[PDB]
Amino acid sequence: VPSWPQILGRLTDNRDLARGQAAWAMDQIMTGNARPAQIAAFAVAMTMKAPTADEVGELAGVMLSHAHPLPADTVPDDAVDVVGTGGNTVNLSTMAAIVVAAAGVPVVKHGNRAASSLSGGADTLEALGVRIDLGPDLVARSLAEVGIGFCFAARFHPSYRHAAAVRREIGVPTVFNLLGPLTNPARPRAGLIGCAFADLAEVMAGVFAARRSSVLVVHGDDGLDELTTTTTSTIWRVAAGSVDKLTFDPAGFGFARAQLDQLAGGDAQANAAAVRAVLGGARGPVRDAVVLNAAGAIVAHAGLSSRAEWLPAWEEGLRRASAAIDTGAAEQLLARWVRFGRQI
Amino acid sequence: VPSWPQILGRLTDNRDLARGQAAWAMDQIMTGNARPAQIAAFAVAMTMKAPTADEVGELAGVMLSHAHPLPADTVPDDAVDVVGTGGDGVNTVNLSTMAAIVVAAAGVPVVKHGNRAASSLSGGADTLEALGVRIDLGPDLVARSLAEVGIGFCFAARFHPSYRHAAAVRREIGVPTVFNLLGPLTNPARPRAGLIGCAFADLAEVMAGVFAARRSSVLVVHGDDGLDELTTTTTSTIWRVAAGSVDKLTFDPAGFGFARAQLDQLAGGDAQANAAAVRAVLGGARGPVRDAVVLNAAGAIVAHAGLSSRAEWLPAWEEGLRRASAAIDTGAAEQLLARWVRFGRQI
Ligand SMILES: O=P(O)(O)OC[C@H]1O[C@H](OP(=O)(O)OP(=O)(O)O)[C@H](O)[C@@H]1O
Ligand SMILES: O=P(O)(O)OC[C@H]1O[C@H](OP(=O)(O)OP(=O)(O)O)[C@H](O)[C@@H]1O
Ligand SMILES: [Mg+2]
Ligand SMILES: [Mg+2]
Repeated sequence: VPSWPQILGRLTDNRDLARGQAAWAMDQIMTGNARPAQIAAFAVAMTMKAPTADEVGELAGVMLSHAHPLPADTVPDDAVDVVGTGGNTVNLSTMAAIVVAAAGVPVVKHGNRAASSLSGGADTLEALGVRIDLGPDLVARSLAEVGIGFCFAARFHPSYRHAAAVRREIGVPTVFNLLGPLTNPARPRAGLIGCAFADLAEVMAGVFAARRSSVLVVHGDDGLDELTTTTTSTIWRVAAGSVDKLTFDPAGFGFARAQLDQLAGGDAQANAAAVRAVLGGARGPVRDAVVLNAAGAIVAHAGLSSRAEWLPAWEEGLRRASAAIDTGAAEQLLARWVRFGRQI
Repeated sequence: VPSWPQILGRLTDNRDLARGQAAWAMDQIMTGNARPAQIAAFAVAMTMKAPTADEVGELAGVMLSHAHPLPADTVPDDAVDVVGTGGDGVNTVNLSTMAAIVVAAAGVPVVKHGNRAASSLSGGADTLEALGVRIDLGPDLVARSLAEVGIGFCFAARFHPSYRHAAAVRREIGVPTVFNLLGPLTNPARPRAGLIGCAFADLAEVMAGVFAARRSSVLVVHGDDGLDELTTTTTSTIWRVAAGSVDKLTFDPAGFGFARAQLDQLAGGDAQANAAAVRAVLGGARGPVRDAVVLNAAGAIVAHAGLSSRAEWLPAWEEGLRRASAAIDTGAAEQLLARWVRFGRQI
């Protein structure tokens, strides 16, 4: 017997929800039955009552149960995501994704256009000439032909639009900011997942563990929702349904310390210029961070196998990410991705 | 540069607002400039952070600054309110309403404030209508009622038309929020004294702080059974507000010879049932309902007495109980309700 008064009442009492309550709430939102006030109340209360992995998993599962799927047998078993919660990072994630795909690891990303001038995943890709708004059959064909696909959230999650509007109206991060990485409709089993919210990274890791994903959930100790080069990073390594928390230092692999002012994401047009520069062989702090993050995604991919060893997996990941840039394979993959969109 | 992201961000970080921020928010809400999502976010966030008296006082201040006032010099300086937050989840008779009539009949001017029920079968305003009292009079006529009858009723929707945006969000989300505190703090006649019920034990102290800041003489009451009234089934917690300060007491009616009642004996019904119960009490029916009415009327009289620095607690209660009982026993309360009904029918 579920209801808003009951569910919101329980959250304002600072109590974890009973099993299925988060799911009921998200289903109401997804079926268009929740008024904007109810959506907003739920998002704030869930946020101020620290969400648990069970609750966030319930929200993401309901969202996925409403999403358009990709066609049967079109997503490889070892596809990876590279994505962060933001709250930015999109330049790094996007470049790293292209590098990973160029290395031979299939990548399927998922995202929105940004509400600000600060680019979303989608905005930077469009600036580079990639057609981001394609239907399931064409994303599958992209993945097969180019090695990478992008699922536009507005297209694959049409029932989420009311929630999206509420989030923009309240304008501050909530539990819904966690769901991007957890609601990729291609359902990749691996990924490098950035989380800006240090206290919630462990929660996201828990959700991925329940799904038997091989993921590195990463939080830069300088706040970045990516593996940073300015200092150490905290990694929640997810494999075989378990989570190990680690401190990671890229200097151990010979990466120079950089400054934060050098790495943050900006608008889509500037992100686009930075992509072209890095993929064209420009050296410096941005390249290093892209390489490190690409390697991280390759390591997560390697973890799909029970016989993967941490330090050797990192060394291979770094070699592969560097080579994908240095040979021009990453630059050529982007060009082939642009051409894909222009040829139907 | 105040904004919703700023204010909501601060509340969701579990931080108290800066001075002026709650006021800014409430003012956006009252002028129709707040989206429903923003209203609901604000109400919920503030509730979970734990509102301060400064914050709640700002909200109520903004409401009062937008309300229709009564004409100048028409509200006596010692007028009292008898009103509560509601939301106690018990279907009780309209104890504040019955106590208000008794208090007015004892000679203390009363200006009540209210709406038609949120989640009981019958609110104070619904029960008054069923008795034949006109609830929806304007400022001039409320002031005239106060002068001619000794009591007036300010219909919350009539006096706070701009609250409609907040009210609708409250109804949509259902859960109690800080907004549930505002009714008793926003009587448009601005009485300086009152017996104020609070269903939410954790927020009563906050309400008491708001009244202390305005230099009101108020008893903020929470029955330890959960009632937003002085109860007869058990003890009540009272936050006594006098001289700009608050002190917390526990009140036991056994100390004044009241027998313990059971909660189901104070149960009410629809507006006709509760109207019938008002008629029975004013007519001299003895029993648990009368006891609770007499106790609550006495509490409002004690609050009124506290407008003087000289008032002492136990003498005040004894006087209040004598006055409340006499007002019923002499027929003064029954006659005042009749005179109130007649006043309204004569336009
Ligand atoms: O606010 P939203 O539209 O929901 O998007 C949140 C994040 O998702 C995208 O990141 P990306 O996928 O590039 O990962 P990254 O942030 O780790 O670069 C976008 O650039 C934001 O950083
Ligand atoms: O939920 P709302 O519509 O905001 O109203 C809250 C309370 O206001 C009235 O109480 P009051 O103490 O004035 O009257 P009663 O005790 O006589 O019922 C009403 O009867 C509710 O109890
Ligand atoms: Mg009451
Ligand atoms: Mg009550």
